[PDB]
Order: sequence, then structure tokens, then C-alpha cells
Amino acid sequence: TGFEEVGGKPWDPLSLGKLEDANDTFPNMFPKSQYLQESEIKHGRMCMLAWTGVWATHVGGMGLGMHIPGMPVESDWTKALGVFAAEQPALFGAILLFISIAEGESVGHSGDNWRNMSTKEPGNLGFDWMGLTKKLSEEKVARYKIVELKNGRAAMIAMASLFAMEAIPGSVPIMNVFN
Amino acid sequence: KQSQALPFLPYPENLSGYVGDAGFDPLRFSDYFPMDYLREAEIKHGRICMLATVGWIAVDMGLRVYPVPAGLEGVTAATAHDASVAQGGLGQVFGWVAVAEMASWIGVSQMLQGSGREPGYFGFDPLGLMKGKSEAEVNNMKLKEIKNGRLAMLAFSGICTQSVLFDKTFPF
Amino acid sequence: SVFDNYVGAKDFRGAEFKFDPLKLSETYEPFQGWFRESELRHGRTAMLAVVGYIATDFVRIPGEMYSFEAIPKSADAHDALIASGPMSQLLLWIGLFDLVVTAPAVQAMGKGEREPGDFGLKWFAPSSKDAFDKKREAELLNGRLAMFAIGGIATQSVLNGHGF
Amino acid sequence: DMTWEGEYPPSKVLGPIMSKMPSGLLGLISIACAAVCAYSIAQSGVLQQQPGAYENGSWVKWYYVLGSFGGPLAWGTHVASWIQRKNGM
Ligand code: CLA
Ligand code: CLA
Ligand code: CLA
Ligand SMILES: CC(=O)O[C@H]1CC(C)(C)C(=C=C/C(C)=C/C=C/C(C)=C\C=C\C=C(C)/C=C\C=C(\C)C(=O)C[C@@]23O[C@]2(C)C[C@@H](O)CC3(C)C)[C@](C)(O)C1
Ligand code: KC1
Ligand code: KC1
Repeated sequence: TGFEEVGGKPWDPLSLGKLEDANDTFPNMFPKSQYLQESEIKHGRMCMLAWTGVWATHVGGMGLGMHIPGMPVESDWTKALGVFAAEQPALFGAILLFISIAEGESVGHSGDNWRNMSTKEPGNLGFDWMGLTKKLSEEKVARYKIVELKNGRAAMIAMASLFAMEAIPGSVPIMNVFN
Repeated sequence: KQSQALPFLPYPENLSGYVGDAGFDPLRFSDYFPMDYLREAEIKHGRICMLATVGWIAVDMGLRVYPVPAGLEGVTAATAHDASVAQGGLGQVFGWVAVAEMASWIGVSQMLQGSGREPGYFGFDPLGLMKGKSEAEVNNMKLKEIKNGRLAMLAFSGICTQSVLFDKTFPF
Repeated sequence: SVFDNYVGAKDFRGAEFKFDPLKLSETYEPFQGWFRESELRHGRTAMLAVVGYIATDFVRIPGEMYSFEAIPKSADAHDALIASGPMSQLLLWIGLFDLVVTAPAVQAMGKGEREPGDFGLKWFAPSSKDAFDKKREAELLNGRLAMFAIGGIATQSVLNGHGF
Repeated sequence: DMTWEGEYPPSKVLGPIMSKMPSGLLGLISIACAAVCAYSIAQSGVLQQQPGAYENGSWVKWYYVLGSFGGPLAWGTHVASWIQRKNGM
């Protein structure tokens, strides 16, 4: 299971995953469980890349300083997209167009997961590409889905931690022991 | 079942009448558009180009109307368009093509809603030439019109491009 | 199941070589007809490319724009013919072929009425399908080898600068 | 007649031409109309600011006006591409 930090049962204190069938007043105005699971996996996958992008481009201590020769040079991650979209406009568009086509294709084949009418399981974007649902057993790929979910939730808290430091400069005291 | 012009592609299956058929159409415009419209457009593109390639060849090889009206004196076929619209000329040609094309539009519009009109059929056969001919001979002459029209479409496009790009008259 | 639907599970010694480590033909099983039509297209392109690099280093077509004085070895034939015209001429006609022929060919392949790789050159094609299947794996093996050969030739002629 | 049920309309709501077109052809047409519209808007932007090419509305080109109306054609052909894909072409 993936509920080991929160007991052994699913965790929902505000009961936000029950809002759609709680009453009858706002019909299909709240997403059902397939959209909520797919948005949880997608927010976690973006936060797993985004926290790595702040960590790999931070030039101070404990954060490893990677750089691509040819890219614009702004180690401040809160302004690096503005200097990349201005100096490399064709590369910025080709990345966005790839993100655009992948995002529309991810629901263009399936159905309405907002209304639990989708035909695919949430998180599966057809990007296995190397094994591994065919290679690994059925309980190993179920273990690795819980791993990607929990590493996605951990990086989501981490990106909320980075969002909070830039807004309220005393939000995270643990991020002061690394400098 | 297989296309004749492309014997690895299947037959497009909407070309089964239509005397000039090679089974050619790879992009399958006959699958999406009405074939009565497509053949009417091919025929009209053909007989316009048959007049155009003969009119461009005649004007480039001498042959002005005599006597030459004012403003068309030193003029080739690649510069006779704008010179004729300033003289008058094409303004009257455009007026009478417009009343022919507005009347033929009612023919095309009624053909696509029924009416049994053949694509590329007007009443224009004043010199006889079809006085009780058999349908195997009528369809043969329709094939000569579409084949010669298909050639003059590629010919005029060759003549008009080469006369302007390399800047010459038709015996290049 | 791409090894039973299609032919080419061989190595350089002729032994049976089921080579799909990433299992792309099972992950993308509807795409395996496209995978073979594009493997042959990459193969048949690289076989003409490896010949056209070696034959250029000795023979040019007889024009002065194509001469040995203009393009020194073979590696400047791309960049010193872009604005000249011959690279734009082949870009037109291959792109016209790919729009008018190949794109209706790959949709007829997906509908199931033509085999992938078949563009109608059946003159020297033998019958007795296993004999044709032996010709396809000879096309595949010479194709797959040329895809590394044109990778080797065009890379080594830039870092070392030597011809052949 | 044109009423429909379920998750997707039938092909016949696209008219008599696009109801027979493949979803991949309508999808690639849509990117072609979107790229022509985005090129027409960007090139009319650089014609507006060029100091010898904007006077008395000389920045307006007929091919850039006609190209910019690929925008609503790119919207419709990508909606039509989705409908043909849901209908199995
Ligand atoms: C090779 C030729 C070429 C050229 C010259 C351009 C040029 C351009 N492209 Mg294009 N593009 C190209 C090829 C090209 N592109 C290709 C091959 C593709 C793929 C098909 C694209 C697809 C594409 C897309 C999708 C977009 C562009 C856009 C642009 C414009 C960028 C302007 C900009 O970044 O301001 C951005 C503004 C700034 C950098 C100023 C802000 C800086 C402050 C300080 C930041 C402060 C923080 C901020 C508030 C936080 C915001 C976060 C939020 C964005 C999430 C520029 C005119 C963009 C555009 O403007 O479209 C209308 C755009 O969205 N292009
Ligand atoms: C607003 C009208 C609108 C509608 C009804 C659709 C509908 C569709 N889109 Mg499209 N799309 C749109 C705008 C729209 N789109 C815009 C603005 C973009 C960015 C350029 C796209 C980029 C896009 C891609 C890459 C893909 C689709 C696809 C699809 C289809 C499947 C659902 C999906 O994945 O899209 C999701 C679309 C969005 C999340 C963006 C739309 C959100 C809008 C802005 C909401 C606000 C609407 C507002 C009331 C009025 C619009 C004002 C206008 C100026 C924007 C569906 C037919 C897929 C497809 O099947 O193509 C064949 C697909 O792959 N769309
Ligand atoms: C990968 C394919 C390929 C490409 C992109 C090139 C590209 C080039 N060749 Mg090379 N060539 C090739 C294969 C290729 N060649 C092959 C296989 C041979 C041996 C016959 C040659 C022998 C050759 C000579 C003798 C010369 C060139 C020259 C050149 C350069 C310019 C003129 C030209 O196009 O030559 C004309 C092309 C040929 C002579 C080869 C004919 C093509 C063969 C028969 C395959 C085509 C078959 C296929 C079915 C055609 C379908 C076309 C499609 C649109 C319908 C250009 C960089 C010229 C140069 O000076 O280089 C700098 C030059 O003098 N090539
Ligand atoms: C298999 C195969 O073959 O290919 C595959 C390849 C691929 C890519 C993977 C696939 C896909 C996904 C696709 C194609 C997604 C495409 C989405 C696409 C292409 C488009 C949305 C436009 C939205 C809006 C709001 C646009 C304009 C909206 C407006 C309002 C305007 O333009 C206004 C304007 O006009 C006027 C009114 C006045 C002008 O003066 C000014 C302007 C211009 C401003 C497919 C489907 O699987 C097919
Ligand atoms: C039946 C009604 C009718 C009248 C009453 C009329 C009259 C004139 N035509 Mg017109 N005309 C047609 C019909 C009529 N025309 C038709 C069916 C066509 C084929 C589409 C046609 C084509 C041309 C061309 C190419 C030219 C042309 C001209 C003149 C000009 C001669 C004055 C003169 O003879 O001294 C007088 C006003 C020439 C010109 O000078 O235009 C400024 C000229 O170049 N016409
Ligand atoms: C059937 C219609 C047709 C015409 C009307 C035509 C015309 C010209 N071709 Mg093209 N061409 C093909 C077809 C046609 N070509 C085909 C099917 C192929 C194989 C893909 C092809 C390939 C090349 C290459 C490699 C070159 C080339 C050129 C020229 C140029 C001068 C030719 C001359 O006078 O000898 C004129 C405009 C050369 C050039 O000078 O480019 C600056 C050049 O290097 N072509």
C-alpha cells in the first residue's frame, strides 16, 4: 500500500475526494477519482523534475551546479525561464510544442476522466518504452507505482517549500542549515 | 482492387465511371469531395489552359490583333495582362466571363443536387460532331478532351513559369 | 509477436536473433507495421547514401557547380549546394514523393491492403514467398549494416578530414 | 437527425467533406493552419515595426490576412480530427 505514513488506510481529512458524490447540487463540477489520480501523478511528475531543476542549477553549497554551455546564464531559477524564452526562442517553442502535443494526446485518446469515463488507468501515458511492465512481475510494477506516487508527493512538498521561501522568507527553517 | 497508375496502392473506388480514370488519385480527394464537382473542375481547368497555352504561344510568336489598339504595342504575353486592363480589354472579358460563370454556377449547383447534368456539359456543340455517336465513341472523345486538357495544364504552367523566370518568349 | 508477423530476426551469421531489448514491438504493437516500413526506408536510404559518399570522392556529375574545385572532398556537398539549387531540387521531389506517394502508402499499410516496404518494384522479385523472405532479410541485413556505415563515414570524414 | 448521445458526435456533424476524412489528415492540416496563422501574425508584427513598411497601412498584406484566418481553421480541423478519431475514421 501507499498509506504507511498516514496509518494504513487512505488519508483525506478535508474529504476532497468525496465532494462530487456528497450532494447533488453541482453536477460534474468536481472531478471524479480518475481525474484526481491523474492530476496527482502529473503534479508529482512535474515537481520531481522541477525540484531537480532547481537542485541541478543551484550554484551554492550542497546543490550541484550543472550548466549547459550555450544556455543563458542566470542561476536564479525564478527568472531563468524569462532569459531562456528570449534568447532561445526556437528551442523554447519546440519544448512547449512537445509539451503541448503530449498533454493533448494524453486525454485525446482516452475519455472524460473528470466524469470517470476514461478508458486508461491514470498515470499511464504510453511511455514505458524500455521494458518493464512486460519484464517485471505484477507486484513489482505495482510497487513502483507507489514509489513514483510517493516521490511525487515528496517533491510536491519540496516545490511548495521552494515556493514558500520566495514568498515568506522564514517559512522553512530546515532550508537554512544547507548554506 | 489495385490502382493502375500506382500498383501498390488500392483502387480509390469512387472513380468507376469517369472516362479519364487511371485509378490514380493517391490523396483520395474523390473519397472526400463529390466527383461531379471534381470532374467539372478538372474539365474547366483543362479547357481554360487549352485556350491559355495557345494564346500565350500565339502572342509570344508575333501575332497581334491588327491594327493594335493603343497601349498594347511593345508588349509580350508576360506583360499583356496589366496592359490590357489599362486599355479596357480584359475588363470586358471579365464581364462576359462573369455572366457565363454565374450562369454555369446554377448548372454546377443543380448538378450537385441532382438534375442529371454531366460534369463539363453545356449545350455547346454547334458543329455537330456527335450526330448519333455510340457511347463507346462519345466516351472516347471525352477522353481526348480530358487528356489534352491535362497536358495543356502542365504545359501552360511550364510556359508561364519559364517565360518569366528565364525572361524569354516561347521558343526558348 | 513481431518475429512471426515480420521477417528479419537474423544476425550476421544467419542465426535466429530475436532482438528487441526495449520491447518496443510489444509496447507499441499497433506501430510495428510502421516500424518495418520505416526500418526499410532508413535501410534503403543508407544503402544509397554509402554509395553516394564513396562515388562522389572519385566521380562528380560533369557540371562546374558540382566539380571537384567547388566541393573539395564530399562533406561540403551539403552546405555548398543549399543556396545553389541541387539540394532544393531533391528536397522538392523527395518531399513531393513523400506527400503524394508515401503518405498514402503508410495509410494503406495501416488499413492492411499493402505490405510495408512495398512500392511496386516487383520485376526482379521472386515468387515462392520464403525465397522472397530470404531477399527481404538480405535487404534488411545490408540495410542495417549501411545505417552504421553512413554513420561511420560521415562522422570520420569530419573529425579526421580524410577522404575514404 | 443531428442529435447525438454519448461521449462524441458522429462523423456527419462535420459536413459532407470532412466526415470522410481521416483523423490524422485532419490533425496534420490543423497544425498546418496553426503554423500558417502563427507565421502570419508574427510577420505582420515585424512589418508593423519596420520603419519603411508600415505607412498608410502598408503593413497589411493580403497573404498575411488570409494566412491569419488559419487560426479558426486550425481550431476547427483539430476538433474535427478528434471527432473522426473517436468515430474510427
Ligand atoms: C526560429 C524562428 C523563431 C523566432 C524569431 C521566434 C520568436 C518568438 N517566439 Mg516562437 N516558435 C518557434 C520559432 C521562433 N520563434 C518555433 C520553431 C516554435 C515551435 C513551433 C515556436 C513556438 C512558440 C510558442 C508557443 C511561443 C513562441 C513565442 C515567441 C516570442 C517570444 C517572446 C518572449 O519570449 O517574451 C516572453 C516575455 C518575457 C521573457 C518577459 C517576462 C520577463 C519577466 C522579468 C519575468 C518575471 C516572472 C514572470 C512574471 C513569471 C511568469 C511565469 C509564467 C510564464 C508561468 C518570440 C517573438 C511566444 C510568444 O510570444 O507567442 C505569442 C510563445 O508563447 N514561439
Ligand atoms: C477553447 C476552445 C477549445 C476546444 C473546445 C478544444 C477542444 C479540443 N482540443 Mg484543443 N486547444 C485549444 C482550444 C480548444 N480545444 C487551445 C487554445 C490550444 C492551445 C493552442 C489547444 C491545443 C490542443 C492540443 C495540443 C490538443 C487539443 C485537443 C482537443 C480535443 C480533445 C481535448 C483536449 O485534449 O484539449 C485540451 C485543450 C485545452 C486544455 C486548452 C483549451 C482551454 C481553453 C482556453 C478554455 C477557455 C475557453 C474559453 C471559454 C473560450 C476560448 C477563448 C480562446 C481565445 C482561447 C478537443 C476537441 C487534442 C486533440 O485531440 O487534437 C486533435 C490535442 O492533442 N487542443
Ligand atoms: C542518398 C542518396 C543520395 C544523395 C542525397 C546524393 C546527393 C548528391 N550527389 Mg550522389 N550518388 C548517389 C546517391 C546520393 N547522392 C548514388 C547511389 C550514386 C551512385 C550512382 C551517386 C553518384 C553521384 C555522382 C557521380 C555525383 C553525385 C553528386 C551528388 C550531389 C549533387 C547532384 C546530385 O544530386 O547527383 C545526381 C544523383 C546521382 C548521380 C545518383 C542517382 C540516384 C540513384 C540512382 C538512386 C535513385 C533511385 C531512386 C528510385 C530515385 C527516386 C527519386 C524520387 C524523387 C522519385 C548531391 C550532394 C554529384 C556531385 O558532384 O557531388 C558533389 C556528382 O557528380 N552522386
Ligand atoms: C496520426 C497522424 O497522422 O498525425 C497525428 C499527429 C499528432 C500531432 C500527434 C496529433 C495531434 C494533436 C493536434 C493536432 C492538436 C492541434 C490543435 C490546434 C492545431 C489548434 C487549436 C487552436 C485553438 C484556438 C483557440 C485558435 C484560434 C482562435 C482565434 C480566436 C483567432 O485566431 C482570432 C484571429 O482569427 C482572427 C479572428 C482575426 C485575425 O486577424 C487575428 C486572429 C488570427 C487572432 C494527431 C491528431 O494524432 C494527428
Ligand atoms: C455585345 C456587346 C458588346 C459591345 C457593344 C462591345 C463594345 C466594344 N468592345 Mg467589347 N467585348 C464583347 C462585347 C461587346 N463589346 C464580348 C462578348 C467580348 C469577349 C469577352 C468583348 C471583348 C473585347 C476586347 C478584348 C476589346 C473589346 C473592345 C470594345 C470596344 C471597341 C471600340 C471600337 O470598336 O472602335 C467597344 C466599346 C476593345 C476596346 O477598345 O476596349 C476599350 C477591346 O480591346 N471588347
Ligand atoms: C520532370 C520535371 C523536372 C524539371 C522541369 C526539372 C528542372 C530542373 N532541374 Mg530537376 N529534378 C527532377 C525533375 C525536374 N527537374 C527529378 C525527378 C529529380 C530527381 C529527384 C531532379 C533532381 C535535380 C538535381 C540534382 C538538379 C536538378 C536541376 C534542374 C534544373 C536544371 C536542369 C538542367 O538544365 O540540366 C532545372 C530547373 C539541377 C540544377 O541546376 O539546380 C540548380 C540540378 O543540379 N534536378
